[PDB]
Amino acid sequence: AMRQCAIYGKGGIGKSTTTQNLVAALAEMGKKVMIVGCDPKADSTRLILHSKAQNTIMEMAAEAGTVEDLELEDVLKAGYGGVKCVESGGPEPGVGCAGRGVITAINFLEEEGAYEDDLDFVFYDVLGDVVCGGWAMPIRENKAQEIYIVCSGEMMAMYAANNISKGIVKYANSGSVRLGGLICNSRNTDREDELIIALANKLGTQMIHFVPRDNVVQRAEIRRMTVIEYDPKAKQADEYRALARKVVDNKLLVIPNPITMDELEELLMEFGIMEVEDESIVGKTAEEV
Amino acid sequence: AMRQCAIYGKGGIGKSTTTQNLVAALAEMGKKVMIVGCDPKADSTRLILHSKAQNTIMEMAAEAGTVEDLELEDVLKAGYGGVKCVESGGPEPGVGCAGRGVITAINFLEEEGAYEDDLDFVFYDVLGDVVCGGWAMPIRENKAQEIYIVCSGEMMAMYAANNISKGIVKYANSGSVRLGGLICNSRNTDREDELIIALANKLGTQMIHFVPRDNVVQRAEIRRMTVIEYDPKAKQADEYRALARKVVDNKLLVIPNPITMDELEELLMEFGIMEVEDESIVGKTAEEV
Ligand SMILES: Nc1ncnc2c1ncn2[C@@H]1O[C@H](COP(=O)(O)OP(=O)(O)O)[C@@H](O)[C@H]1O
Ligand SMILES: Nc1ncnc2c1ncn2[C@@H]1O[C@H](COP(=O)(O)OP(=O)(O)O)[C@@H](O)[C@H]1O
Ligand code: SF4
Ligand SMILES: [Mg+2]
Ligand SMILES: [Mg+2]
Repeated sequence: AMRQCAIYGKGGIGKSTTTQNLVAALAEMGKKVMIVGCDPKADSTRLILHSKAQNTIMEMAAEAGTVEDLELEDVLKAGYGGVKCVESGGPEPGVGCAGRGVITAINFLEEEGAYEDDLDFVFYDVLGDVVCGGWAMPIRENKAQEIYIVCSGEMMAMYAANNISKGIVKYANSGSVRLGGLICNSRNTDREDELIIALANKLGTQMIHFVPRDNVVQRAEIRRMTVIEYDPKAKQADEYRALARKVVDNKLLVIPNPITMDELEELLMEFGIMEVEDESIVGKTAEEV
Repeated sequence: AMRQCAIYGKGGIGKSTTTQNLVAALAEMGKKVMIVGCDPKADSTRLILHSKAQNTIMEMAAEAGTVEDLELEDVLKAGYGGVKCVESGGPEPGVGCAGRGVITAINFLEEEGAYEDDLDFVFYDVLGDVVCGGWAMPIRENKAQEIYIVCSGEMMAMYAANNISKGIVKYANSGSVRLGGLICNSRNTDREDELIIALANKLGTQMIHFVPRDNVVQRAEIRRMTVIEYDPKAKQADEYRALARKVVDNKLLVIPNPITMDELEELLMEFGIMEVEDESIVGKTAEEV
């Protein structure tokens, strides 16, 4: 039953709100789930807990002396729908790797009955604009079974997406690290979905869902909760549920193959995002061109 | 004469365009400068060179076998105004630290007559949203004399700015790492400058300059050059020159002192960016509230 799924993507796109709401929808349809948080903040777990900031492990690393002294309650709590939030908080900002802190955090959960439960899914909210060895270390482990990239039809959300997929390449042979799909969290740029679908199959995956930009998200988040439990009757709530439907029923999980930057550049030149740069004007001043 | 200055900031704000244009203005007023690039791309050096992508060191690390075999020409070139561009390119995406690659790149320049020249300034274009030990490693060295944070009146450009400053704290005692100023690269949100000035003195520095969002930047960058050499007669060109004026004449260089997230949250609640969240509605459903 238990599948270990990572929610990768550039910082800012929609990871935390998407994942918390997906899981809420998933939990509404009877699935037992755990949410793991890796952002250098407590925001990734928040909406389920209704807490301003959940207590991170890195934060309780010094506030216990030794990490070994902590329990399951003080580090992880289940809020709405019995879905278990836990935050890492890597790093202590300026010295050390973010991801090496993340890794020792799951290793805590690895030597306790956290994973070993009647659980179906575990979700790893984590960034990857730049996917360095540090931020690519649950893929070193086999914590990264199913990888889903939240992105949008914009240069760097997408550049990031291709680079998260460059990291599946490296560890693809040595373990079950797969790319499940692509989530397009809407910017509202016209034929955005289309662009993420072009890029989806350019990479070999599909764009499993297109999440809209509904303002109800904002109304639910000032009550520090998910849209799922704020108004289940909301249109976006069923959009979020729809995602969870495709997640559980997902059978397409491929090892991707990245594209060159020229291939990403021409893709955005096709869809009209990037400019039709004249090579005749490059390197020249305004009084001539 | 030689001051070693870093241009820190969140990914996307304006680092590459700001720095290349600052240096171009600086070089127009007779200063000999070197531009160092650390973004996982060649974009940070581009506009001076007019090249689509400059040849990075990490890229020529395998395309030479041993890093020791490379020269000053194949790794660094001077484009317009004799200002010397060099790109690192860290990392090989998925394994290893970005910043540890950056460090060994400057160490190349450290054992060649790159620094030791008739140079006045060196500029380190580098990110810091999350400032980890890896991305905080020219501050471990004394490559980070003068740190200038490009940001805007928005949650994470600013969150980042405070966190770059949290990293000056750590290495402040053990070397000359200072915070020179704050550059506000305009979003156009109304009283944005004001917000970066509030945050500037909340941190102890000043907001040395307010860079506008002029579309001429776009017209100069399709000719893959700086606005300085595209149209010197442009209004934004003098804005960029103005920055360089304050840079050289800068005397204010402090060790900052970060603020709590509540202090950043209330600052944005004062300036109207963040919401006036009702505590009476938190944790409750729509049919009641
Ligand atoms: N589908 C959406 N519709 C509307 N707003 C959204 C949506 N997804 C995310 N957001 C907005 O983006 C903000 C930040 O999202 P988050 O997921 O926390 O970012 P990040 O990628 O860092 O984890 C949300 O709190 C909200 O302001
Ligand atoms: N002063 C400016 N006026 C207008 N656009 C700007 C300005 N500075 C930066 N930009 C825009 O921001 C884009 C990205 O800037 P860049 O400096 O490359 O970002 P980053 O902080 O990652 O290094 C620029 O190519 C341009 O689209
Ligand atoms: S760049 Fe990556 S590997 Fe290097 S310190 Fe940062 S999180 Fe760790
Ligand atoms: Mg987040
Ligand atoms: Mg850049």
